[PDB]
Amino acid sequence: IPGYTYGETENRAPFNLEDLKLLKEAVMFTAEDEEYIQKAGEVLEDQVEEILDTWYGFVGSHPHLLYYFTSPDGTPNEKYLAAVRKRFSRWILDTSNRSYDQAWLDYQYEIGLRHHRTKKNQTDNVESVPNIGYRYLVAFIYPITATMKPFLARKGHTPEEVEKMYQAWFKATTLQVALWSYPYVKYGDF
Amino acid sequence: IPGYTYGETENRAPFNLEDLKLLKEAVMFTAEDEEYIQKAGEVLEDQVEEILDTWYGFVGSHPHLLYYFTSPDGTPNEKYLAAVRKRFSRWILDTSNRSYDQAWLDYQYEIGLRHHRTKKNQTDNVESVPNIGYRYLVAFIYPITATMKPFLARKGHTPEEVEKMYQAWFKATTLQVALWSYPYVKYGDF
Ligand code: HEM
Ligand code: HEM
Repeated sequence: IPGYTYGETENRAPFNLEDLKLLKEAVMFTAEDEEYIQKAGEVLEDQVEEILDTWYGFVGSHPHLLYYFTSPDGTPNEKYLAAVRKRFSRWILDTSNRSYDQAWLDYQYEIGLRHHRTKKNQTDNVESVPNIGYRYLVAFIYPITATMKPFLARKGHTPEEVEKMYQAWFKATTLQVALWSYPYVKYGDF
Repeated sequence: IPGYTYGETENRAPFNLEDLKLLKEAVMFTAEDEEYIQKAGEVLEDQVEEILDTWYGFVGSHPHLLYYFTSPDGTPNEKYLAAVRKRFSRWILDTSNRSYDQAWLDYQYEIGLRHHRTKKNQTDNVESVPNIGYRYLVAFIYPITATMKPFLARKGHTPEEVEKMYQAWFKATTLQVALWSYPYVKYGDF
């Protein structure tokens, strides 16, 4: 997967495992959730293409959102959309498969950086808007959580198991957006 | 309600109603949600005491969270908790009742400031930690949202009306934390 550099960041994350433990508690994430994010693992894998179509359908239809993928001239960069889609697709599986350990926090930082002016547009070596405003990263907690629900019910699990899979997805998305705020936030306010 | 200055803040918010419309769209919030956030009004109004206890039981049970309410000597400040609880309770009703107009946005900015080192600890004239790290404001989207669900189900309402109030609450919680990021974020990255 071009530009996907998990495990090989070259910068350690400015947040450690203790931060992650405390942030896990704040988000009500337990060993129960560890189990259930993995059940979402297997439920979502067959559907990843239809999931991405849904999200891209949402981004594409709102010009003020599609904007973050556009060449300086206002037109959407197809190459850029295509290349990010693959890493987004990977990220669904990563969220469900990976140990939330130091390597994982290393990539969280990496992902925060790439949304932010620090590294945005560098990975795919494109010319686009310098920065995605943090307001929209937070906003996206909703559609990224809520739209995953139907896809979790699909493969016919027990409604409780659906509900617990959704609940873990909600916690993990929230947890990650929270960490991705690091490059955006004033030093010492994070 | 001491410290409650909704509608009377000076320093008018740095985001206007065009920003609020674009952020509403990012969180999938429509006139349908205004209706159902208003229906959360009456369901929740009775139970406000109970809800406050739930959120206080969560914060109070995690030292790294209760800490933001603590005197230099590391014990919780009873005056600080009591005054914030009164405003917090009122906020539930506000989220439900207030038109999301410019006076609403002005207070949103005030709320962001009171969590940030800019205006934290000044409202109730207390001595407490200088700043609530932003990471916890995002994380709290989860507990504020999910713990509200059981309360919406209590007034015996239809499961789909329950689902619609909950979705509205979730959208409205994310949207607000998103606006509160403003004082935390580096200039021009919001
Ligand atoms: C819940 C919130 C969000 C999630 C879960 C999410 C997820 C992701 C992931 C996994 C990546 C790939 C990281 C990698 O390179 O491995 C990515 C990149 C990207 N996303 Fe987001 N994202 C969110 C918010 C947003 C928002 C609000 C926008 C703007 C509409 C956006 C647009 C982009 C863009 C333009 C990139 C490529 C940035 C670059 O040049 O490196 N994302 N996102
Ligand atoms: C979804 C996230 C959150 C929501 C919805 C929320 C809600 C509120 C509200 C409505 C107020 C009263 C503001 C006013 O009217 O003056 C307040 C104040 C306060 N909250 Fe939060 N809050 C959140 C995150 C947090 C977190 C993570 C903490 C730390 C554990 C925290 C602790 C406090 C403190 C210490 C104050 C008083 C600050 C001051 O003015 O000195 N809150 N919150």
